[PDB]
Amino acid sequence: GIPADNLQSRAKASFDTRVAAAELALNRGVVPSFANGEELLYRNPDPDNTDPSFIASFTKGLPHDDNGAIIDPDDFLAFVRAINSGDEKEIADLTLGPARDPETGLPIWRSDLANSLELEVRGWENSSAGLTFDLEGPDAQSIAMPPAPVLTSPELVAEIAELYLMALGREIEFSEFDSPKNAEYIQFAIDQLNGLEWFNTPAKLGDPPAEIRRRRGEVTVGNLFRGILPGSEVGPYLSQYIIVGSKQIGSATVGNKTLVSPNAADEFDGEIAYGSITISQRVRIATPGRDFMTDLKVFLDVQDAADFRGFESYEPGARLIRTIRDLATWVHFDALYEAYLNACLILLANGVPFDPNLPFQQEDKLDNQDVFVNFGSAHVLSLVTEVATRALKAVRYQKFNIHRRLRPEATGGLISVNKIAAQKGESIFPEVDLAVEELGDILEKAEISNRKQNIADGDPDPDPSFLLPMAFAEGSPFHPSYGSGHAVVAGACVTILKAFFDSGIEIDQVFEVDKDEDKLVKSSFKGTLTVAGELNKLADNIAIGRNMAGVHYFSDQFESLLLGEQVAIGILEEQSLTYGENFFFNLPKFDGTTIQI
Amino acid sequence: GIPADNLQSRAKASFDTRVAAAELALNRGVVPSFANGEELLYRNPDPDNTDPSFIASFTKGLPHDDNGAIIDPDDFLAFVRAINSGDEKEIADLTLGPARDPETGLPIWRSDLANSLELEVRGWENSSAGLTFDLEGPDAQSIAMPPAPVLTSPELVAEIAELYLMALGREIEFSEFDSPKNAEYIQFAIDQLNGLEWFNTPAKLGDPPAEIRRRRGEVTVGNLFRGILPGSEVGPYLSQYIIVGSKQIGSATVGNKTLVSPNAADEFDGEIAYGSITISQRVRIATPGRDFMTDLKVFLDVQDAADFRGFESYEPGARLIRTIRDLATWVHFDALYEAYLNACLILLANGVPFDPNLPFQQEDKLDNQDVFVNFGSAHVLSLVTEVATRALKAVRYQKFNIHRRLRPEATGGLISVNKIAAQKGESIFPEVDLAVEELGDILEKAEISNRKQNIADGDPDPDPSFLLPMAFAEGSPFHPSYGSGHAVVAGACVTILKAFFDSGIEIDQVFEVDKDEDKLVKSSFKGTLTVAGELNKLADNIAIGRNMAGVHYFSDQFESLLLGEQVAIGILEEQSLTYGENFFFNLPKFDGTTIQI
Amino acid sequence: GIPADNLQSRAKASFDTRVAAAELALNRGVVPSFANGEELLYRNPDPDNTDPSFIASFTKGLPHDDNGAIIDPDDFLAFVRAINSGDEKEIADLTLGPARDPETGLPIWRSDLANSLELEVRGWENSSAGLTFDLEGPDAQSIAMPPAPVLTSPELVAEIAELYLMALGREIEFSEFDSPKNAEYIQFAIDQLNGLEWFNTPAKLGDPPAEIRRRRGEVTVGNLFRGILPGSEVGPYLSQYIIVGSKQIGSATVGNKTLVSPNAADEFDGEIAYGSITISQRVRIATPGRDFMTDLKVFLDVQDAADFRGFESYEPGARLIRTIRDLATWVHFDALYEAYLNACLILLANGVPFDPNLPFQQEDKLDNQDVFVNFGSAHVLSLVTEVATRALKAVRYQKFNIHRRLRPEATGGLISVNKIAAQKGESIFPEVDLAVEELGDILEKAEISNRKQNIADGDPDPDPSFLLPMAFAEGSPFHPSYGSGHAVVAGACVTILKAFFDSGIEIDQVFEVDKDEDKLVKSSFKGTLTVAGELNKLADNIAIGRNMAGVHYFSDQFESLLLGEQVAIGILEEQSLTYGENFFFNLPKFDGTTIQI
Amino acid sequence: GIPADNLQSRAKASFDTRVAAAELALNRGVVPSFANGEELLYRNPDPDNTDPSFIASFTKGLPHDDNGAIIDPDDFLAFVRAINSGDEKEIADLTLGPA
Amino acid sequence: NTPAKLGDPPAEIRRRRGEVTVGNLFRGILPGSEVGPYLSQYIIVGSKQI
Ligand SMILES: [Ca+2]
Ligand SMILES: [Ca+2]
Ligand SMILES: [Ca+2]
Ligand SMILES: [Cl-]
Ligand SMILES: [Cl-]
Ligand SMILES: [Cl-]
Ligand SMILES: [Cl-]
Ligand SMILES: [Cl-]
Ligand SMILES: [Cl-]
Ligand SMILES: [Cl-]
Ligand SMILES: [Cl-]
Ligand SMILES: [Cl-]
Ligand SMILES: [Cl-]
Ligand SMILES: [Cl-]
Ligand SMILES: [Cl-]
Ligand SMILES: [Cl-]
Ligand SMILES: [Cl-]
Ligand code: NA
Ligand code: NA
Ligand code: NA
Ligand code: NA
Ligand code: NA
Repeated sequence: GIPADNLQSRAKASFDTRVAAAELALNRGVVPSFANGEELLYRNPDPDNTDPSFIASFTKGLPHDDNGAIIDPDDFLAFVRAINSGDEKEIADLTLGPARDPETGLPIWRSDLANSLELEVRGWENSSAGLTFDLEGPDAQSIAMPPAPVLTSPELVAEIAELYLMALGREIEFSEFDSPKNAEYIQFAIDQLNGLEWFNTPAKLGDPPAEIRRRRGEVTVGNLFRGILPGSEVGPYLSQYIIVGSKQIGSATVGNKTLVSPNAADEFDGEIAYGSITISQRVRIATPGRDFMTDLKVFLDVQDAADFRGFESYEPGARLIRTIRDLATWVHFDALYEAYLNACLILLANGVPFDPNLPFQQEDKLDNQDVFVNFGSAHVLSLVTEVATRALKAVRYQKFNIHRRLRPEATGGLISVNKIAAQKGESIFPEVDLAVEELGDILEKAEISNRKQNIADGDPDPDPSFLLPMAFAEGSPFHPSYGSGHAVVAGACVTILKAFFDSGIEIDQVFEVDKDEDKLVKSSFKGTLTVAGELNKLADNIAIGRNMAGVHYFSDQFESLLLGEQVAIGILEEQSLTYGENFFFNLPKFDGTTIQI
Repeated sequence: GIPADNLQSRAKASFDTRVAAAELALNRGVVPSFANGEELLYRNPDPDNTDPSFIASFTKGLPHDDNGAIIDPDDFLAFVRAINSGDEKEIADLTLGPARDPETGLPIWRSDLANSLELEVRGWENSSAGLTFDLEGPDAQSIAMPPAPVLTSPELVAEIAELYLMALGREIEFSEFDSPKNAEYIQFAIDQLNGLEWFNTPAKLGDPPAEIRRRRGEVTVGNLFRGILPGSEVGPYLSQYIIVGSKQIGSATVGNKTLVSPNAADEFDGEIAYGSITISQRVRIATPGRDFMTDLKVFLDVQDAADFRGFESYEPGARLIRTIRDLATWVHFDALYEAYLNACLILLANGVPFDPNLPFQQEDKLDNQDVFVNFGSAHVLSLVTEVATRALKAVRYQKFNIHRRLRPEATGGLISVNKIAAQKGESIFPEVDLAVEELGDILEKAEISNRKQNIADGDPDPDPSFLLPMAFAEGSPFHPSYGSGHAVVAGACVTILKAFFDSGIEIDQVFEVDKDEDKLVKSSFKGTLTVAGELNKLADNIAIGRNMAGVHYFSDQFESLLLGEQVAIGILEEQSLTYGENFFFNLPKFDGTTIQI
Repeated sequence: GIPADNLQSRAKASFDTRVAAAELALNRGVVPSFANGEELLYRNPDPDNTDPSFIASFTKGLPHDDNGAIIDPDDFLAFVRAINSGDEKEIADLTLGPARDPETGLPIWRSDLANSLELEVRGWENSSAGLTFDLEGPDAQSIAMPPAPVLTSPELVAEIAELYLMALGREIEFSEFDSPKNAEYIQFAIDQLNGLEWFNTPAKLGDPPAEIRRRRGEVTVGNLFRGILPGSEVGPYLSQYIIVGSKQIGSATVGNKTLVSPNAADEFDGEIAYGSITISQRVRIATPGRDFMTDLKVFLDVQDAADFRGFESYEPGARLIRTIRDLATWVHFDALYEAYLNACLILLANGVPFDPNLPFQQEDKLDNQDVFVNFGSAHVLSLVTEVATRALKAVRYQKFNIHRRLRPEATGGLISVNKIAAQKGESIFPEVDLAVEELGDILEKAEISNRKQNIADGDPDPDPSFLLPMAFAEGSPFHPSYGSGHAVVAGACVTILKAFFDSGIEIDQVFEVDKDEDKLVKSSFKGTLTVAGELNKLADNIAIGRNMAGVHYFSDQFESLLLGEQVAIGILEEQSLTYGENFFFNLPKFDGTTIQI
Repeated sequence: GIPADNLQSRAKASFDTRVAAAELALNRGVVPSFANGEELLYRNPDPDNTDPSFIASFTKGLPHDDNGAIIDPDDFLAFVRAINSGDEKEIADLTLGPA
Repeated sequence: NTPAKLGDPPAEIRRRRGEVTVGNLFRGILPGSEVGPYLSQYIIVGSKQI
């Protein structure tokens, strides 16, 4: 008899399809995640004491001493148990914030400011989201990020140096990186980073492969404060998709006739056609030169959960992203998929073709089929947004269940406390001795900057402070540094977009923001940009924006981007079982190879 | 021994969780979908001929005769086979468009306009997306929409009357429905609809339950052209969420201190804070009074696949939705989830609380836990968008595999052809005799309107035409009328938003668009609106926008809303197996009851 | 990844719970049941004959000869096949009752009385209920009762002696066991039983363990006619729960105030508060001194199925159980769970605490939770009643499918026939020679008693008769002797009650029935009774009541009590899988150990 | 050969009978229960307040104000969570009665 | 005093009551409840006796 398949009911075929995708995900196997060894390494220096200090772990929210070290190690150990359990009662039983007044229940802050504002505590954001399952994509716990840099490492000294340079450079305009007025600061930054072993010496055979891949070499004005995704280092700093608007309604080709929108110029003035309404690319303007958490008492209050969220001031109006601070403001409040949805809307409005390995992409006189629900605009619009939460569950697992890495502000706190103590011949937080020893010039500029801030904030003669100035009044979100929610979603979202569009398409005209006015100008770049390159650059812009704000390190961002890419790839693979058509997505990966799914 | 559960590996628990969700969906069972009987009822009037005419089926794209009937019944029968197979080759083998010129290869159109533009054909949009499976939610084919109204029915006569009144009312401003200058037309509309049995007589015992649920009673200015979801018929016609902006960055409460955004007024001028950038509620302005497909030859060309997409003209600028035509323009190009994403961004910017039955919604001093990835803003932002494509697969099944209902333009074409023939004592399309008999007054106004359009379009002495004027040059999308992509997505997305937010929260200040200027004014409405009511009203606005454009009937939209609600509910139910927390979504459904999931 | 459990649908969790309980019951394994070997041992004495006689088997209903032996061995063999099949046709095909008159179909009885009453036959009661499955608890056939005593054994001689002593003692008042007027009879009973090997010699090493456990030693006035459950032999003969009433509605503590029912005295006058109505403990009064089946022809008619049910006479009114006969009347008609439901209502009305290892039993200011549905009154009220039918299926299996032991009346029949024949130098039923030889004094008293009865019943000069006088006109129910429906339900029901209540609670005031009036008097008992002890005593009272009626032997009752306890324990164990709470039942068993379930 | 059934042990037949009853109950399928919409409809009339009032819900035992409305909406929300969890500790943590 | 209307929930239609009379006042709607005396025989009568 002739070999055959058999039909079954639609309902069984649907069930079996979903089981087959679960089976595909199971059959990928799982990998463990390794932490960097710091959490039980560093010990309380107190002679009669057998506790870890937890100084290199995220402990924002647990009560800290005057040096920024947690007072009671049980508070961190309890937090770790609650992270692994997820039980709401156990979470509500944790200690959060500083000692409260017995009679009134008020938290007593260190700073006059926090007490005068009557601040309450804020709590951890989804400390057990890494336990949540998902109906699609790699399970949160199936994949890994590699160990984070340790405080004593050349990589960390380079990372924190870079963050102080970004902080002190917040008022520099992207379009003026190479301008004479900025030469002194830009060259100082370049030379300082080039003076560090991470950047000036290559990895050596036998180093961890993750280090080899993410290690950077010579700093130049062309790569200063940029990411390393392919495409990020070519052409202007900002992705086209974060400054240009799009083709507008009314511009169209109808057979042999070209119509021109009466609003066509809006494309070049930062308006994205968003259906029949618009999105403006112009960002709100945080007050220039105002940074936060430059005073130790206010800093410690923030470390003790004081809720400063919403305290920033702004200038009137909005402009195309102009300064480093403006990129920090952009990433303070974005929906995590916002940048990529906006890019997707630009690509759609501009008529950029879909990946030509999808079905039905020919002229309809040939294929009799146009695309929308599947393989067209509605499809990509859902898929680019849906991956974000799947990527976030995986990065929460790394953040809280695995690595619990301290945020940059906390590292700056260690550096400041150490240096102040060393000036009195005392050793506090010797773990950051190398950073203190090597970043003297950068720290002196931060001291001066901090003094000015602390005077402006109303302290006429402040104690010296070497804290990392924060762009945001509350500093980092209430969750660990490694990885990053922004960067994991960036990695997942631009993966979907590069796969779904023809992302080899070249950009026709390249723009930058004008040096003198709030407008676009034609770039002088001579070279070719592609859609994939500008999507990678967008991911790097959002991710590095967090670093420019003071809330992530380079390694957090790069490793998160890779994690997000894995999540998106797994979702595409599982979803491939649901379609009858013969097609695939061509995806150029961050590593320069292409996977066909 | 004490009864117990056992642990297993995380990977097996993830696999078993996905299988258990698939099992929950399979255990719901499936229901058949019934079509209204027309497809094989209406017969080619040719005496020597044993074929159906397919005149009440969607046949846009297949070659039609001078009366708008398909020329070869095999063309439709092959299209039905291609819809149920999905095979790309079989789709590419279909006949699409009319005979082509040997020398140029171009389609030979009927109209001078189409020929002068050298239009090509456009093809069906995802005619087999109803075959696609999904990793989550009810399978596309597991659920049903009820049979559509038949051409001979009181319901259809009422539906098509309403669509002509909307078309002829396209220049009326929402703000001025009750103004003296509009009283003659508004009263004509109300009186005409009240003269129809559907609206002036109740359903009778024994009628189909779906008819009983969707049947409308007495028309008034307060309900004219509105939907029937709860909340839609109270307060102003447009949902707050399609005209108001939101709170802006810089407005906040930090303990006992209030900060005010320097651009706080933008909230009342239609700007949604979209991260740190903005969305403008102002819609592009299609040329007032210009309608399309009012000439029979142009109409037939469109029925024969002529690609008029992109042909509209616009005035400069943008304004808050002002006229009926502006709501048609809004729905011409929206991403399908756009309205609901925008509402969600408003609710988030305004600080509207989440559903209090979610976990962690208390002050953090009580629960030690804030929300983002799960149970907070990132969660809803992905969930509201991801349901769209699942809802679209189900509605594509109903559109193409089940009901294949002709779009309103095609019904208007039958009416026009019938009436013109009857004036010459011939009977063509007796199926629409009742609509012709009953809508004389409306059709006379359409004739006058169509003559003016046809003169403007360059025909100095046009033949009489009773066609339904289209807001869009191409008329309907290239897919069947029943149900609607917009409406099914609206149903799924507002279901998610009502469940995820505390949607009992009351609206503080109610706005409308000013009668005289492009700005918001405080409404005189004196009752109470809720977030759930205004989300339902938003769904109805987008759904009826399609009707006002000429491309759906009332029944298409209402039954699609219900289908979308079922898709979203199923997704929530299946996803409930992935969380460890003790919580549920409270969902007020379209029927007035609440489900807790 | 962290090891985890996964959720599944409620419906699957319910299914899996029920399967897990079936699996628990399966995994207990099963045990065989062994009969005592008599059924094929005793042979028809007729020289040319190769049939068993079946004289030690229950054959009530099959036609018997003049000596009480079945006429046709096929009738018993057919009955056994019908028992094991359960098929209704096969049961209806059996031979039941004596030969019928060919012309009228009437059964022709031996006795003038049965013929004058025109009695018809009664049939076997659920002869195949031991085939029935159950949704909960040990399957009927999974557990066993040990072989019954054989007719030739010292245990049986002791058993039947005791039953004749009870019969001849039916008018003795419990409260007067130790009274001078009864000394002669009471001492005769004590001395006669002490003259038998069963009671006066201990078991020997190597005897069956079941014999060792149920063997009794020295008879005393304190243990005469009592059971051997722990608690039965301490204090007054009758359980408090069969004579005392309860606290009444209106007696309550409300905060610091005590209210006293206007009906409080009813507690001491035998009224149980039964919700807002009452149960009276006072029993109907069967005519003193009237016994049944003392005439051989009437006896044989009863053995031949004559339906004498309902023939007893009563005196007016009702009284607290006073005499041995009154306990026999109590157990003639009780619902099988009645005694224990009544005890449960007493305990509830009196506020006896539930088992403190159940949840929510603390003051509600501590636990915020009171009990009713689960772990409270409604729970125990259903559970104590539901176990009865499960216990009855198991005892039916033993009764009919396994042991088929003759009822005491039939043994008395063998004894009478044997002794009458021996007086004429003939040997009939030599199997009961030992009982005849050893119980001469008891049999002479029965002869005299029987003569008086037979004279009163209208025979002026009766033949001598040594039959066991029956309390009930119909003698035993229509099913075998081993085990007992009453006793198996007693064992199951008091198991539930001891587990569910705090059954270590001590009784405050102990009562007995007054020697002179129908009322309670304070007992002279100096000692402590507990709830568990009085529940065991109640079980023994109901079980021995059947023996006092003439319808069971000691071994029937004790072994049935153990079987019932097993059934209840198995139900509790299986049900333990259905609850989420952390709790268990502490159960003091009949053997003096405690199981925690 | 003549089609037939086969016997099995009594213990397996009892097990299979209990499974078949569980299977009959599972094969009935399940239906959702819908509430009347009031719980999140009625709102605390306090203008500066974004809470439901729960006035049409059973709140006997939670502390009420002088009008019979619960004082703290978290008390009812916690009672709802305790109802759906069943956990004894969570139940014991609820607020029951007044100061 | 008004009947349910077409379109009302089926559960309302089933349980809705009409005109109140002395014969139905404070009674239920199960079949049998509205015929004969208000109290069931089973809550007032005793039984045949032993
Ligand atoms: Ca195509
Ligand atoms: Ca919270
Ligand atoms: Ca309690
Ligand atoms: Cl099916
Ligand atoms: Cl696989
Ligand atoms: Cl995040
Ligand atoms: Cl890969
Ligand atoms: Cl695993
Ligand atoms: Cl299920
Ligand atoms: Cl669609
Ligand atoms: Cl539902
Ligand atoms: Cl279920
Ligand atoms: Cl087991
Ligand atoms: Cl029985
Ligand atoms: Cl046991
Ligand atoms: Cl077995
Ligand atoms: Cl079944
Ligand atoms: Na767009
Ligand atoms: Na590409
Ligand atoms: Na709600
Ligand atoms: Na009681
Ligand atoms: Na006890």
